[PDB]
Amino acid sequence: GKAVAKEDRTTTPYMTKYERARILGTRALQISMNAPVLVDLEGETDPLQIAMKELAQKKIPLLVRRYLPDGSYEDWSVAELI
Amino acid sequence: TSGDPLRGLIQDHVVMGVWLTCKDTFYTRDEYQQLLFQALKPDETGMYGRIKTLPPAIQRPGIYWTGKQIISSVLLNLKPSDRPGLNLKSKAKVPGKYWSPDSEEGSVLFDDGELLCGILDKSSFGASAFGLVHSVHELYGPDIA
Amino acid sequence: ESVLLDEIFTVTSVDKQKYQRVSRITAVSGQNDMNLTLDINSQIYPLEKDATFSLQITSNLNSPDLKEAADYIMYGKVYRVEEAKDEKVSVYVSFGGLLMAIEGSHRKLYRLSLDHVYLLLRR
Amino acid sequence: EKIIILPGHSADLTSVTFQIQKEDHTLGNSLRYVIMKNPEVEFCGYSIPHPSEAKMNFRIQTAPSTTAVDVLRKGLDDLIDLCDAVTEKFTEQLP
Amino acid sequence: YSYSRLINTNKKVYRHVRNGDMLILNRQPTLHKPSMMAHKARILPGEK
Repeated sequence: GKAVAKEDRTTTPYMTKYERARILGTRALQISMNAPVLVDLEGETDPLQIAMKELAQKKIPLLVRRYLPDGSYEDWSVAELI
Repeated sequence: TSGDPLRGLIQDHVVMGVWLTCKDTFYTRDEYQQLLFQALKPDETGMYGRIKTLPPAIQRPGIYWTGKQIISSVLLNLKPSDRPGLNLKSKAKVPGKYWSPDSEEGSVLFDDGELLCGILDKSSFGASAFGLVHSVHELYGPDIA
Repeated sequence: ESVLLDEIFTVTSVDKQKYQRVSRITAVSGQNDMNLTLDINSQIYPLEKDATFSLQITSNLNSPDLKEAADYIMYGKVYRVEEAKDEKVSVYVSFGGLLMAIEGSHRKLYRLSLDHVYLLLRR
Repeated sequence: EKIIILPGHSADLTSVTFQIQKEDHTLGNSLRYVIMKNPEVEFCGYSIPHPSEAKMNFRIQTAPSTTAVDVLRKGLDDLIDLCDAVTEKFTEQLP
Repeated sequence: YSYSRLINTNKKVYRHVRNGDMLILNRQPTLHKPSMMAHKARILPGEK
């Protein structure tokens, strides 16, 4: 296997309609299990919409691994996606 | 299967659309405000503080808001923070000759988000593309459509 | 002063087609080089054939002219301005549905823009 | 909890939405009618969330001169005066 | 036993649906994908 280097990355810089849903889902689960919230709350209660508030400001961990059909994969920071 | 949209209003709403956007309609202040607030109902949905209106189409000898102004008013209250108004030109379902010989209604034209001429019917909002609601879906994103 | 028209008009035909309320009237006047066809609320401001006008489209309605003159006031955007067939312009003013189309020879119809209007019709 | 102020009220308390409990159009429409008779109001239109429950969303926005709660109070007083005028004329009619 | 994530877990309350929970709707036969959607629930009183 290979971990494609940061200099040359051929995948789409857009946060695909799917990576957004799963990033928000897993961040919501994490925050639901007593994880650190990286952004000031204004009184919102649902352990998910907090993740929406995090993603609106791009203050979220959890880089994603995009698995190309070769078997290789890219490592994209969620700050790095568009 | 095809781009043609599938959601959209049905029988009663669209007949009352032909009857509301028609140009022989007129409202006093009370009916305008009341009908608008029935349409918006912000509190159950949220996100908005105070409802804003238009000036009246006619002002003397009695002040009267017209129907197309109610449609423009709804569009004005649902405009996002900073997106310029909608502007569009598209044929409507009720053919132009039914209203008059060389009638003007025919085809809805509306610039910067105010219904300038034309009436809304099954082609405008409903299971028909390139109308009002589909263009709102294109400009202002789905959750606003 | 922001007045954009002062022309006196005279009506020639009225209809009143499938509408109990507003009726389209055609009111060619001047030296026939001013072709105006608008709609009016024919329930609260009636007009017959050959009734005289005093039509002005202003920009801001702030003057004693509002109170003294302007027996009937509408309001609306002018959405299409064209110059066709000649040095002769045609303006289409919408009033929230009740349309209006005024054809004038690029003078006395110069100051027209694409903004709001405040039409004033006093008999 | 008869009357409460919904979470959409402006800080100046000028654009506020009372929610009258256990009422339907019977009072809503009448009070809206009387409130419109007030010059200093810009907007007044009532609704109903869902006919299953008895709650009436009200809504009153006014010019900065007078807040909205004073408008609602004056309007209710005027509607009471109207009811009293009607009952006086009615009672005086028949012996 | 000596596998210590039992201190990190939270106490899970099973809660009822409420006015924001997203609960799928469907209809058999579900031919094409717009036939199984997910609506927000609003909880009305009274009717069955």
